[PDB]
Amino acid sequence: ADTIVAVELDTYPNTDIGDPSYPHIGIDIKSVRSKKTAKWNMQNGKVGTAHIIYNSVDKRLSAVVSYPNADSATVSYDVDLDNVLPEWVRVGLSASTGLYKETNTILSWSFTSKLKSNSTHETNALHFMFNQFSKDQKDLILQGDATTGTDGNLELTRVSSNGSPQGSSVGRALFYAPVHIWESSAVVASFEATFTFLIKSPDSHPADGIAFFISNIDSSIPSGSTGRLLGLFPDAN
Amino acid sequence: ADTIVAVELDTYPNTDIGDPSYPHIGIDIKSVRSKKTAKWNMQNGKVGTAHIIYNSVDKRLSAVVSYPNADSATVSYDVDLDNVLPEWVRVGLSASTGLYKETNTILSWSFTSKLKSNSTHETNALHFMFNQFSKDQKDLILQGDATTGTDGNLELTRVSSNGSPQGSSVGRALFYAPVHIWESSAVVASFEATFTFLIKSPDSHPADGIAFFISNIDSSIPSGSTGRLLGLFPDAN
Amino acid sequence: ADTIVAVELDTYPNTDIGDPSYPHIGIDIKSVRSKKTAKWNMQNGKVGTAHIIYNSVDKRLSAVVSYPNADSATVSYDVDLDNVLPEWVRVGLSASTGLYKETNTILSWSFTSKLKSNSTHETNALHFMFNQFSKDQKDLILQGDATTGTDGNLELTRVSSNGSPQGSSVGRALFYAPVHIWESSAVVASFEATFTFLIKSPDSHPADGIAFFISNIDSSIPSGSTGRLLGLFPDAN
Amino acid sequence: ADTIVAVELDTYPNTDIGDPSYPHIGIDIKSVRSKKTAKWNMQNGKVGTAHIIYNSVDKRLSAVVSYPNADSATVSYDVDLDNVLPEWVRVGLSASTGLYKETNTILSWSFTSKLKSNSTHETNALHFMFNQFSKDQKDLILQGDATTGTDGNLELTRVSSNGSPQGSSVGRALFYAPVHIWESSAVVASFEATFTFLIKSPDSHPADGIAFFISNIDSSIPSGSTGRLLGLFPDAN
Amino acid sequence: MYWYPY
Amino acid sequence: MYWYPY
Amino acid sequence: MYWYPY
Amino acid sequence: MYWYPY
Ligand SMILES: [Ca+2]
Ligand SMILES: [Ca+2]
Ligand SMILES: [Ca+2]
Ligand SMILES: [Ca+2]
Ligand SMILES: [Mn+2]
Ligand SMILES: [Mn+2]
Ligand SMILES: [Mn+2]
Ligand SMILES: [Mn+2]
Repeated sequence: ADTIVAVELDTYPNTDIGDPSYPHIGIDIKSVRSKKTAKWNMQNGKVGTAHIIYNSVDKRLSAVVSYPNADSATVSYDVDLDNVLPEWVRVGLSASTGLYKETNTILSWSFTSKLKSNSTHETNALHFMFNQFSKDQKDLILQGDATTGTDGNLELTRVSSNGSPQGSSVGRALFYAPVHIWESSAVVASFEATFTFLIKSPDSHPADGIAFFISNIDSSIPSGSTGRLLGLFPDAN
Repeated sequence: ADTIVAVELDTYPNTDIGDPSYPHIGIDIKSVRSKKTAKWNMQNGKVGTAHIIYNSVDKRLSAVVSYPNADSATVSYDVDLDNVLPEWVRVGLSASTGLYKETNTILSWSFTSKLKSNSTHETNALHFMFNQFSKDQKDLILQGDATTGTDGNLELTRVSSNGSPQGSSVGRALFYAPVHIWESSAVVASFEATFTFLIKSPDSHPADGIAFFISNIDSSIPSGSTGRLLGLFPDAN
Repeated sequence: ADTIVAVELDTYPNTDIGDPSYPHIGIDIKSVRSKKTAKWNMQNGKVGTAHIIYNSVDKRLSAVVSYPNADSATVSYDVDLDNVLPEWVRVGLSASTGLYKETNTILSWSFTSKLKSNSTHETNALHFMFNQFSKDQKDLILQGDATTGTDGNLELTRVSSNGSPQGSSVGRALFYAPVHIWESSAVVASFEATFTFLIKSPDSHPADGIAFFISNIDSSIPSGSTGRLLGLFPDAN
Repeated sequence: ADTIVAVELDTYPNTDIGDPSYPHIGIDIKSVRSKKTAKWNMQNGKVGTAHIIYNSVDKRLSAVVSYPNADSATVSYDVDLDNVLPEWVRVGLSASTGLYKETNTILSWSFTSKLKSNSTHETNALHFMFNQFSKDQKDLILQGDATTGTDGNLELTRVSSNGSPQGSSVGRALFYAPVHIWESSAVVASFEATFTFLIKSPDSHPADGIAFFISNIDSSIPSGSTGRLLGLFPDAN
Repeated sequence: MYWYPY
Repeated sequence: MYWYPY
Repeated sequence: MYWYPY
Repeated sequence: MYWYPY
């Protein structure tokens, strides 16, 4: 089915499916049950920044999430992405709410992928950077309830006019162009991603989270993947 | 119809449609009859490099073509692209041959577009770089006779197995993702393009040329645009 | 003497030396009397952003200054920098106050210079970006009253503990490494600069301004260049 | 004394000081006796490319050396550079010859360092790229026998007019501006280096090698560091 | 493992 | 030219 | 204008 | 370790 590799910013602890009992960041490899998690001191109402990095030499997917004036949270996982994802993929952001809710607002998003071959001066690269989103963002594939242009931002989940996050919402945004992550002649392959988000909820228990993901180019939101499934997984296995 | 803005590397002088009587580089704005041309000392069999630049402040589209160990050729044209092209466009390369022929080989291609808004640290950007092409280049839209993978290169026009350029050939390659060239809040908008090519012909009179173009996202090769029309224009008006 | 090329953000109108009667941005080529000026709707207390651009093909030095939610100001000047500045230069920022004063705070500063030769894949480049300054910024040459580290910012002119801008102050900051702006084999040479500043004054008439400059590597603050001379020129000729 | 961290491309096996019995690439942390080595199938007369990478999250210094049409060589070492090098450093290239010799020619060199703080959009960066060197390269500190401009290249060790590598030679080239590798507010720090070299020798046993190094800003060639000591270490301890 | 939510 | 300050 | 090909 | 040069 869809091959998913995601770094989740999980705001709601679903202890029955493996979530530690606190908001946390985790690395998901084809399963919502993170292979590795780190405690995340999430701040309701504050704008945060997440950095995701990986390279084919060290074979380690790492993520660093921070808020201004606070200590960051980090989580790493040794995994060879060549053995998990296809040659061509699509990168995106996903978010959902269930019985509980929060806004899943993205203010900016940047991604860089480089493949260096065994040739002199040969490097294939792709880099995009969104610091403001438009109502008609042709270079993005919006799925579910995701929309753009609301104050130049990307709203992954439904938000009513009065600025209230709706529940049972799921939305994803994928960059239009496929991304080449593996090439036979590459000696070094690497990608870096960064995005600033604003999670806000009128409740003491916001849910469910935001995830940066990499999937097969033809990925679609799995049916019933609202809430704890973050719009990425069809079930909790 | 299709809105075309192109920098042509015209190898064959079709004096009846306005071409000066020598290979030349020109700036075409919706017409094959260049608004401005410069003499080009084209070198059959040598790898050349073309740089195309423009910014919304100076409103001047310039191009510089050079070969190693030789003096370059340059041509500029004051034009406000906002008044010619739509907000969203697609960039690509086009080439053709007619009664005369040449290979229209692209070894590498890079493009960078930046839009700076009136905000602090707000810049939207897109950059791609191909130093080697694959047989299955998913992030490129191939049109006509264009193919990829032949020794990691992009062949815009038909070349037989024995390395011979075929006549009456036309092909184009467009980057998969649309490109945003104008935004209401942008204070500075700019793009830079660069590509290395290898034009080779067994004849003393190669034809017809290579052109870097910007068009409406839905552009297709006009019928009968082989030869002198470079796969860009439907007629010579 | 020192060769100076500067884009000035002049906050005080010294009509006797050529200043229009209003805050303005101008292009100075070896003289404080700008060769070209544009009206600048300066905002006391707001953080602004200036973009400076130039390339050897168009030979036009342009500058765009903007504040969030406001229309920008722009000024251009056709000048061949090869005929004004030496091969190697140093870039920096300068500021001063005289009888009147203001803070001349720099929050971030970025500079990029590229030289493309007539070779395949040959580009010489330098790029630096400061988003936060340290008390010991070894890669910067501080001159006059300029200091770094005060809340991660660069204070070009004296500011007392209580946050009050001192008068008769002059300070400059130059990037440590010389910058190569011309090479015999270059076919395209270009630079782009950007910086965010915070000009603040307790008075209705702040003075004197901030200027991004390019000079001979050995440039020093001219004696008596406080006030209207912006720490760049020895006299008003 | 001088703090040295280097990735050596060792062409001569000095088995008595720990070198494996074959040309190899190694990671040196304050000692010529590499903490880790990899077999290197060095090609006399061919232009190679080395990529050096590291980031503060994974804390792993890796290097990949390759030649066109050949399989690359890689070596990694888990080391926290914050615990070895000072806050401010200088990066460079070093080379030497002893009783045996080879040319230690650098055709291009690029370096990128980034420090991302816990702030929104705050990144401090430095990047330089040399694709051609000049006789008067003001942004480089040449030490020993290193010279620039010979066909736009950097010759780390003495080469006679007839293109013959001299023995008992040592030379280094350091980038003029210090490099900030650590900042208190940084959440992610990283650097990437790349250089193409041409090692050529008229003998069957070339010596001694090329090394990319990072040292205290005031580093100088240790006395008697010719030959096996690569111009980096004072002794073989 | 775990069971005390936030 | 000019003479009315701001 | 022009008419002498190359 | 090692002792056979190249
Ligand atoms: Ca959860
Ligand atoms: Ca023609
Ligand atoms: Ca003034
Ligand atoms: Ca050795
Ligand atoms: Mn979880
Ligand atoms: Mn023409
Ligand atoms: Mn003025
Ligand atoms: Mn060794």
